[PDB]
Amino acid sequence: FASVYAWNRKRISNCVADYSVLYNLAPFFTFKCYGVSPTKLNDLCFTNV
Amino acid sequence: PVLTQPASVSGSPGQSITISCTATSSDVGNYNYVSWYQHHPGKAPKLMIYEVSNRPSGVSNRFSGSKSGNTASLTISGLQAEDEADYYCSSYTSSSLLFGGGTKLTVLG
Amino acid sequence: IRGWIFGTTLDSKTQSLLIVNNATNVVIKVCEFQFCNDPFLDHEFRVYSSANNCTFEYVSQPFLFKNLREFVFKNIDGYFKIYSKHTPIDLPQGFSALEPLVDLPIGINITRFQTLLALH
Amino acid sequence: ITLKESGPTLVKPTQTLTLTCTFSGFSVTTSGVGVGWIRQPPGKALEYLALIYWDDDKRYSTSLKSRLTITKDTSKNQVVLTMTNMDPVDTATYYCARHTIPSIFDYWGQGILVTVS
Amino acid sequence: VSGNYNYLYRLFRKSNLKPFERDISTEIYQAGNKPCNGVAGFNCYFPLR
Ligand SMILES: *[C@@H]1O[C@H](CO)[C@@H](O)[C@H](O)[C@H]1NC(C)=O
Ligand SMILES: *[C@@H]1O[C@H](CO)[C@@H](O)[C@H](O)[C@H]1NC(C)=O
Ligand SMILES: *[C@@H]1O[C@H](CO)[C@@H](O)[C@H](O)[C@H]1NC(C)=O
Repeated sequence: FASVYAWNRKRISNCVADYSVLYNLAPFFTFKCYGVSPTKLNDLCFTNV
Repeated sequence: PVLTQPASVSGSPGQSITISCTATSSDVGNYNYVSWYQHHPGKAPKLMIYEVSNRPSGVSNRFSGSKSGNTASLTISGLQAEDEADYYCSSYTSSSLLFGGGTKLTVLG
Repeated sequence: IRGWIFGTTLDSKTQSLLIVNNATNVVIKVCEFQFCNDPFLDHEFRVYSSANNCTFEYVSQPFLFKNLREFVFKNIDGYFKIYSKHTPIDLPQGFSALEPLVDLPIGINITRFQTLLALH
Repeated sequence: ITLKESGPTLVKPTQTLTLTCTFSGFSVTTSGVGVGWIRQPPGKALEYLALIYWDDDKRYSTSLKSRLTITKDTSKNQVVLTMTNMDPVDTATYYCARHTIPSIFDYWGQGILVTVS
Repeated sequence: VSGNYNYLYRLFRKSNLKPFERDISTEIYQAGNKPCNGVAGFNCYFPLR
């Protein structure tokens, strides 16, 4: 992972946004969503991610 | 997160005096609730203008104001010798309300 | 028989509709009722032990050879509609139409119901 | 629509200052109306201290949040502000004023001068 | 001044409401396949915000 002063970024496109895959990363500490419900993530489709 | 004002203003009676107050932060948001007070030594502060340009009752029509961007201005028309007071601005921020530094008005003659 | 309970889980988790008749007026309440294990009246009553939040409340004229009574309970868009007919008397063969009685603006989810009997 | 202030004018260092504001002509139990406190140390601009609303919601200046406590008694039309650990530098005139949204403070009282020594 | 928090709205629900339906329940919402039993951890939310 990159340092915070020089954070990295990757463009996501042309894929299926399955968010259950990344729910096996940790016991979980911080998980917050803005403008979108945690329940509608596996539903909505975005132009630029 | 500080309201900035001029230290003082001056002019002759009958002339127009402008007292400015400018925000130095985005914390003010809409900056649509700007109040102005007239403070005479030994007396309680009086509200002259509220919500940017409105007058309270008991206030002379010589006092008015307006906003441009994130800066507000108080206009004192027909300056009187009785207008010598410390003028203050006040507005809301994200977790508090602020008062300005205070501008000292002097009437020349 | 002298009333009905309408609701879902029929406990103090959701709102329930309680309709109980009387010798005088009928009392209708919608509250988060905690209903009795086996609701009945005793002539006082043992229908519910407690209730939390109440919204709708209504009191008016009673809904009630042997007598025969017919009711239709319909629930559309939050409005609980009751139709009824009373005649002198399994079921008789013949034709008789029921007519509107009350229309209750509740906004309640009903999936199950139970009757209320008076014991003596 | 008036507000009067009373309390100690001389406080010793590290002690607690208690000021009581008594108001009349209006109620503080009405929506949109509260009562707050402001102070003005010599040569300085007005400083916000504390504000209590009609529903007993209590808000404080971020720099004095740990030092101020504000309470009210709606049966006597009184509001009380207490400030702990008074510093020698905490010399100012304190003011009680009515709080509203479209206009921040109005109907300011004459104020009480408090000196720490 | 610091935010009015006395007004609540529902963000999490099992399904959608019918016309003029009212639901006052504050039962904790389970977003996953495990009984959180009121413990607001991962996939367990308080309905109102
Ligand atoms: C009917 O029940 C109500 C209580 O819900 C009571 O106040 C009323 O007096 C009763 N009427 C008769 C005729 O018993
Ligand atoms: C009624 O509902 C409100 C809001 O959820 C709740 O605070 C109150 O405690 C409930 N009443 C009872 C008796 O539980
Ligand atoms: C009542 O709520 C349950 C969920 O507990 C739902 O399955 C049912 O369809 C609802 N019924 C009505 C009429 O809304």
